[PDB]
Amino acid sequence: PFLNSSNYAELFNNDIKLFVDDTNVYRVTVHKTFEGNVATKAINGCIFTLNPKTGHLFLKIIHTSVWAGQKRLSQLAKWKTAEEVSALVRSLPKEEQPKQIIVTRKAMLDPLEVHMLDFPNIAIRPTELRLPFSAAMSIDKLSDVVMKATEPQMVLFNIYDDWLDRISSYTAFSRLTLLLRALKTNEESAKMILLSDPTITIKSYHLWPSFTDEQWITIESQMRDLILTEYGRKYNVNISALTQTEIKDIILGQN
Repeated sequence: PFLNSSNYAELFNNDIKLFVDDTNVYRVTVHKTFEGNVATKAINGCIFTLNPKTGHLFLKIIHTSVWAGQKRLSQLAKWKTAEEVSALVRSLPKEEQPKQIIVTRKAMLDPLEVHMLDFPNIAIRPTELRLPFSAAMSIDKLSDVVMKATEPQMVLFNIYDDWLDRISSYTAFSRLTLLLRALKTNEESAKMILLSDPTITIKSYHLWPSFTDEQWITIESQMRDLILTEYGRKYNVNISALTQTEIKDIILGQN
């Protein structure tokens, strides 16, 4: 029932699973108005729906038009996430339907359970992992598609690029969570780590740069150092002789 750092590996078996994160559905920006005051303004959001085995990201874009005439958009965003995840599952053949949907927030559990009633065989699960999927709006390609959206739409990506030709899903999920954690911890530092060569480019159909296997090794230790140094400055701890399990803990969330 609960997904934790202790039953984590089952995300990479052959039962189809999807993560659902609703953190970026209702988004605002703060601007100065025509009269010179300051105000919030809703901007486009997204539902982040991820198959951790395949890397398939179903990015459902939430156009600002959905908030029109509506009240209390933080509560309604939860129901809209459920409705949209339900519609996606419903569009899919029984073949490709998930056995489990894992929600990143426990507040999403109930709304999603209600909308998935017509799907008796799909389990809705919470997680003890505090996974960094919110950072998805720090990936420039994702950020861009969402903001250039003029209507509701659903865009598909492989969040692992072509990595699974070379590494396993377990390794790919480790790399992604590491990258997303560093972006959430320190966006500008993480982005300078990633963008420090532009001899290493990002392919048109990709999210991440085309690092070699050797360049990925250095990148992941630089992301690691970023997260651990900002942890060692927060908790006054020697981040060496920190156990690998403890490090993995810090990356996934959990305790």
